Amino acid sequence: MNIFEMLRIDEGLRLKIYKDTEGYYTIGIGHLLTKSPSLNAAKSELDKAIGRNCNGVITKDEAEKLFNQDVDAAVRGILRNAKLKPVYDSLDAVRRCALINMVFQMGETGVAGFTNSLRMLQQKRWDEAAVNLAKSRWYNQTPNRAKRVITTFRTGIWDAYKNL
Repeated sequence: MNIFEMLRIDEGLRLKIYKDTEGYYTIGIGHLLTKSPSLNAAKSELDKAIGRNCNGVITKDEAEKLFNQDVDAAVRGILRNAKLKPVYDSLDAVRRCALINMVFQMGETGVAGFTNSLRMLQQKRWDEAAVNLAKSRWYNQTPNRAKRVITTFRTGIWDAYKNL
């Protein structure tokens, strides 16, 4: 398993504009288009993102391209972030994927706000950190996914995703 396979399990693949768990317009493999309520604003963003007239629909190909960009951006965002970088550098390869997943779902900003958990991960206090992460809107709103990510940080192995 790798970051791409992991995220593709968590996000799924939809070739038609759809709404977030959050009610937001998305397409592909969790690519948020807009937080705005118009399907029209969403369509516009889509076409801007793909460079063609899509009429709300994309190919698999286009979906993976957006996915490649999103993952690349997430990693580079971590690397540029004063709060995120040190944790990332301290982690092993599997846990690194868990942090990446959080950043992709919630943005640099949101994750960098998990101050106390970040601290604990840096310290390698796996069980404590798993308990702390769970005390969040994130976990209450998307419990199955949060629990997979949390197990990944806890164990450092890919079993949470084996099932899936």
